[PDB]
Amino acid sequence: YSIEKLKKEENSLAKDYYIYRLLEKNKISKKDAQDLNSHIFRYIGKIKSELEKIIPLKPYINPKYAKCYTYTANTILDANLTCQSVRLNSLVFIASLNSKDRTTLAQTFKNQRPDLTNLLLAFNTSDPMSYIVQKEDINGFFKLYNYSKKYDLDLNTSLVNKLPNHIGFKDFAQNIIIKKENPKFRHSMLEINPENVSEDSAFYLGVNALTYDKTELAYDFFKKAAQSFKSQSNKDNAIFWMWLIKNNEEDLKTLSQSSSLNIYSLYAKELTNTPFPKIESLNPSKKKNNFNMQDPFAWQKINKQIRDANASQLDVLAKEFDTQETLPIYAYILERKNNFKKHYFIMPYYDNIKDYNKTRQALILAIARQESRFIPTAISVSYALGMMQFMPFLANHIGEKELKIPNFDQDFMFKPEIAYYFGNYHLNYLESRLKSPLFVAYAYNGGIGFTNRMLARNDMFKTGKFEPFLSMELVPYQESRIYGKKVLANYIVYRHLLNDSIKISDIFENLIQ
Ligand SMILES: CC(=O)N[C@H]1[C@H](OC[C@@H]2COCCO2)O[C@H](CO)[C@@H](N)[C@@H]1O
Repeated sequence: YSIEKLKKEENSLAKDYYIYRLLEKNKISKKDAQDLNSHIFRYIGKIKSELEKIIPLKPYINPKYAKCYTYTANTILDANLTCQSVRLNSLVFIASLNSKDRTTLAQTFKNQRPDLTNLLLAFNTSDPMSYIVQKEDINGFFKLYNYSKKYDLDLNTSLVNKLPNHIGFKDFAQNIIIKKENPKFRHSMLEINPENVSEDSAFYLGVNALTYDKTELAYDFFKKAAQSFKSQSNKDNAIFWMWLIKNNEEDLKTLSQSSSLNIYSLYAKELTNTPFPKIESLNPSKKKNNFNMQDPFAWQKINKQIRDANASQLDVLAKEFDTQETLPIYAYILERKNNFKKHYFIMPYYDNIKDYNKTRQALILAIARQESRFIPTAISVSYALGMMQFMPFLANHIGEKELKIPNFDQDFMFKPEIAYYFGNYHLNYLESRLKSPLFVAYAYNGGIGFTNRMLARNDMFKTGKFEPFLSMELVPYQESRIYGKKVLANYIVYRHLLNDSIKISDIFENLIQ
């Protein structure tokens, strides 16, 4: 794939990947790189920092306010009033000013921009946050939080109850609760009225409240989350907590009857002797079609059609891809087509794993389902590859140093046989150190580095009233917190389909040390 043929393909993540590959091997000339901003589906991350080593284009400042960026903290009083206010959007700039210039600018702006006045006068004190808090300036609170996480202070009921009306609130609460920072912020958020929050914010405040053993407020927070959540999975997560705290049996029933298949609905079914949910069985009789399941470009194309589709087209696509060769795609289409009400747990390219013990098959299949939905040429935003979504570094270490495959290329990860083989190899590594398939899942996504760090702490995956479920809410990376829960559900299911059932309650017992 020369830069030439790549330019003739539609903008996609596949195209990005391949451009990235030329870049990392230094095969893109400064010539080649000229018209290349335009050819890049997602100009973020390494492809951006890599292309900016060739062409450092680091504009851009708006033609109108160009004058404004010629002033510094020394000459800002020589700037017109528009320029003054523009530069005062940066708390760093404000911090850089001297105090008497802050006093002057503060008077200048008291009328029309008291937001600026409050921050200016705040930075004339030994504690800006404290000044902002006393004024109950909500916009300013968040600007200070984004400027420095290190400010921590008790907040009264009046003030905390106004914080959730700002966009910044959700991430602010998620961050400090999950990171266990800003103790005084956290303590103060116990007095947020549940009426004033919803959805994820309410859920996180439920978790907060548990950590201080305030189970009543936790319940009310979790209840409000249950009633407002958009996704059934999340709603189930919250009903679980409602139940675990108060043990109202109408809550567990509701959860056991959920259309969403997740660890909480699974657990609830097991606690109530409810039968395992229905799993669809896909066996297309037809053998193959044209489609090249090894062409990454074709996946990106067909993936776009599938997402920008309606009744008419979906049904043509479902029938087109109703073959054994294209089964992953068939399921992908069906999953969308029936609006996620049906549960699909295919086992494609089964030959490549049928000889492993059933417990290991389930783990592999569980990872692949979450990683890729078994799409062989799947590529992530970080350029992880194939069904098992290997990062290129790791794929090359295994392929070249460890397993010594002849003529190994990282694009070998697009082969089922290889994906499953390297996955098995890497899962052997992880399971041998971690034991629990939950822990393994955490480490497959976020690395064993952070997994071991988290397990070493004495407030994670130890014993306690609400364990291990609380620890699962406090996994410090969001992507990994979610990943673990989803893969664990898939694991239960696949062990079931493989005739190697386990009670999920036993998984939960062995999460405590
Ligand atoms: C193709 C893709 O982007 N997969 C990502 C996957 O996204 C979910 C996929 C998207 O494609 C359809 C199936 O689920 O999330 C994982 C983290 O949970 C990532 N490590 C995977 O790389």
